[PDB]
Amino acid sequence: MPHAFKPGDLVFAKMKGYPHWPARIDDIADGAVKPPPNKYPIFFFGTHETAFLGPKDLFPYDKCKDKYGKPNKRKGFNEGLWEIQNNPHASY
Repeated sequence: MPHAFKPGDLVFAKMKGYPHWPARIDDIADGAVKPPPNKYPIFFFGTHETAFLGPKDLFPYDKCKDKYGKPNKRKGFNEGLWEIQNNPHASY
């Protein structure tokens, strides 16, 4: 049975106007800005940007990669596909 999301979990994250995007739950470094309540820091592969999202916009990467893990014309998406598959926990 599923657990709550935790840092390091791999997802597709959905933002308005963007396709479901390869991303990870980030950790929060000591002394760094914390997310709002019930939000997670979402690191988007490829663009390397961070947004604060709730679980309603987070889809498990392994379950959904057949549906969402296809190349996309949007800037950074295909680099992001490489990152989530080949080095998803690296320092970016």
